[PDB]
This record gives sequence, structure tokens and C-alpha cells, in this order.
Amino acid sequence: GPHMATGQDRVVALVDMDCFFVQVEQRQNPHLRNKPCAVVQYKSWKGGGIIAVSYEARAFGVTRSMWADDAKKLCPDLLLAQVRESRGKANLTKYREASVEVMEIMSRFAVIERASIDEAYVDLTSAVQERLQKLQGQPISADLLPSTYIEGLPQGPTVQKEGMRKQGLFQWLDSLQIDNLTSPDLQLTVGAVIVEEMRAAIERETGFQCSAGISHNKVLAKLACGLNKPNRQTLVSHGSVPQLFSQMPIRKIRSLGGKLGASVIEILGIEYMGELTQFTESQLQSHFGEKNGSWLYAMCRGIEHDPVKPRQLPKTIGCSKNFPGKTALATREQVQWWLLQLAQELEERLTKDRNDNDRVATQLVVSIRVQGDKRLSSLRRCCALTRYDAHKMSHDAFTVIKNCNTSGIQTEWSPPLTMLFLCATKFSAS
DNA sequence: ATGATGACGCT
DNA sequence: AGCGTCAT
Ligand SMILES: Nc1ccn([C@@H]2O[C@H](COP(=O)(O)OP(=O)(O)OP(=O)(O)O)[C@@H](O)C2(F)F)c(=O)n1
Ligand SMILES: [Ca+2]
Ligand SMILES: [K+]
Repeated sequence: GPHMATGQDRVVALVDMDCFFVQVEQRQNPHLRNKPCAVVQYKSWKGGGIIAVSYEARAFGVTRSMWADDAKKLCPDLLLAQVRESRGKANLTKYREASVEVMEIMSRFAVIERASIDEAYVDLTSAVQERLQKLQGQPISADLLPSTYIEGLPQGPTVQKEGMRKQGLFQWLDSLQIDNLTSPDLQLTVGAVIVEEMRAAIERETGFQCSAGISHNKVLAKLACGLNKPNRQTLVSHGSVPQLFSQMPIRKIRSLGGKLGASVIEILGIEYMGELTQFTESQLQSHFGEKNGSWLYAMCRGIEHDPVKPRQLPKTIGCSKNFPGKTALATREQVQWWLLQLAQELEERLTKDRNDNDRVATQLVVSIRVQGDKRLSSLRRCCALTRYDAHKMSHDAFTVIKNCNTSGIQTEWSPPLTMLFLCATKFSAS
């Protein structure tokens, strides 16, 4: 009872750009705005692979991974924008630079953790304490929360979507104890006000819309963010967790979408995250290990402690290209030419990074895949990265992979290579 | 023949 | 270090 921690100590938000690469292309080309459209890479093989999809196009069934030729069968008027191609490969620079625009706006409000090109976690605990002191116990108006959903409401004793949203918000705000400065529900609500302001600033200063989740930890914030997209935000309170989790498939929780979650389902014979509450901590640790078991015991009760790490920049800078089916590299000269292409893009991104961010990479990771393996990587080897020079990096990568060549002939490469990857890691300040 | 990324855990 | 898992 009085000593049972409830995981209500932080206010954490997750901000996610809606269909991000599509928004970047629609900002640049107004002809694409408010249309079914997608971003594709390459074009020769079946129209290119779709990597991002506008919500108008999702209504027709267009998804990521689809070939554009097939997407066109579902949506004949689908508009397409192509990823830039440089040195024979996809170049994502435009989207990395757009992400920096958004991340720098977010950093004005709070320290952020860059989770991906288009996602950032925000720890709002301190910002919320300050805003509460500025209020001094004045109520929070619904006008301060114009795009916020309160998960689980309305409830209890209109048929339109915005009407539903406002009924739920009204019930939430009418129940709020605004005199208690340490009420977790109040803290979440103030967090949501700040996230409304953050999202307004992102849209004003970049043109990009996003969704967001606000809760007490990263897993609940990510789950919340997904509940109402696009261009909306959702508050998931601690009290909403039992009902929410009672029908939540286990695979929807971050880190449980793969083999571990499938094993939770198979071993325990359950389907929903709330069903985990019926096991002891020791039972869960016995099945899934000490760390995973403790994590599952707390997480199915809405409790998680993973911190929002203060990190706005990526930790690695990598360049990779697949060579599928018949295009697999079968000669020494082919392998050197593509290693050089990758190393030239890498050198350009590293030089830009060292000028912008005052750091240098010190380790070069080289990874390859051979025709036949089912694993995404067949071999990974590191060497020293001492100069930002593409010819040296490609020579060193070749040196650390050249003994993989099964061929007895010097000029041939067997088994042919279906993937090349160069990654700069282990940054030091400079 | 999805592809091109990127973070973190295990041993 | 090198390999694997999970995710955008
Ligand atoms: N497998 C993937 C997943 C994503 N992305 C790239 O990562 C970006 C963001 O990934 P997101 O958040 O998962 O999906 P969204 O497009 O933003 O759509 P939503 O509104 O539902 O958030 C994509 O634009 C991308 F461009 F598509 C990718 O390259 N490969
Ligand atoms: Ca997104
Ligand atoms: K995302």
C-alpha cells in the first residue's frame, strides 16, 4: 500500500513526425500536398520500393515495403517522390537535415533523446514543475489542449470524432485536482499543454505535423502516441493502464514485437499485456531472465524506469548497400568500386559531422553478407579510423574483408557479396 | 528483390 | 570484439 511505488515520478513525452519522408517531399513540392502519395527508392525493379506513405494513400491499402508497381494497382492516382541517388545508391541527406530542423526546435523546450530520424523522447518533469509554479493553482482550460485525447475517456452515464475527443477532455479536466502541485494527473496535464506548444512550434517553424504521447515513462508515451494519429496527441494516465492493457496485444509494447514477445505468449499461454499481472516477479525471471523478468513485472503495471537519455545526435554514421539476386558482386574490382562509393559518401558525412558537432570517429566497422546466408550480416570486422579519407577507408575495409574470398582465382570474388556496409563509431570530442 | 539506416544486449 | 535483437 503506502510503500508500493507507482511509477508516477516523471512526465515523459514521445514526439513522432507523421509520415516523415512524405512530409519532407510535400513541403518541397506543393503539388504533392493533400494527395495520396508515397516516397520510393530506386525505380527499375518493379517501380521502386515504397518506404513512406501519406495517410490519404494508406486509406487505399498502400504500405511500406510494397513495390510501387503494386501500390499503383491499389491506388492508380498515387503520386510518388524518389529518394535522391548519389554514387549509385540511395542518399538520405535531405531527411537527416529535416530531422535536425525538428530536433533543434524540440531542444528549446527540454532535453531530448533522439530515438530515430523522426522520433524523440522528452523528459518534461522539470518544465512541468516550472509551469505549475507559474500557474499558481489556476485551472487548465480545454483551449490549452486543442488536439489532446485522454485515453479511456469519455466513459459512463454525439456521434462525431472531435465531439468524442472534447467530451473526454471535459471529463478529465472536470475531475482534476489543480490545488495539488504533486498530483501525477495534474503533472501529465501540464505536460500535455507543453507538448501542444512544442508541436505548434514545430509546425509553425518547419511546416511539419507530428503526433505525440504523454505519460509517465517511455513505453507508455510511445504506446499513447500511436493511439490517435495523425496530427493529434494522447495522454495515458497511470489509472488508464489496467483497462488499456486488458485488451492490448503483447506485441504492441516496445521490445515485445519480436521473438521475446512471441515466447511470452507461447510459454505463458496469454495474449494481452494485462494478463502478465498474474505472475510473480520470480516466475517471470525464471522464464525470461532476471532483467527481462523484472522489466515485464513492472511494465505490465504501467511502471518503467528507462531514462530519457540526453542525446540529440546519432552515435554512429553508417553507409550500406544491398546487392540482391543477380546483382551480387562477383569480381574483386566490383567490390573495390562499391567500397569506394560507400567510403566517399561516408567521408562527406563525417567531414560535415566534424564541422557541425566537434567530434571525430575513431573506429571503422566493415560488414558484408555472402550469397547463401540467411543472416542479415555474414561478417563484421573493425579497424582503426585515423583519417577522413575515402580511399584509405575503402582500402582498409578491403584489407579486413579480403580473406573472405573463397576463390582460388585472384580476380574473382566467391561467394558473391549481397551487402556492403561501412560504419563510423566511437566518437571523441575535438 | 525491400532497403538503408540506427540503438542496445549477450558472451 | 563479433554476433544478435528490435526498431525507424
Ligand atoms: N522500416 C522503415 C520504417 C521507417 N522508415 C523511415 O522512417 C520514417 C519514420 O518512420 P515511422 O515513424 O515508422 O513511419 P512514418 O512514415 O513517419 O508514418 P507515421 O505517421 O505512422 O509515423 C518514415 O518516413 C520512413 F522514411 F519510411 C524507413 O525507412 N524504414
Ligand atoms: Ca513517424
Ligand atoms: K517513428
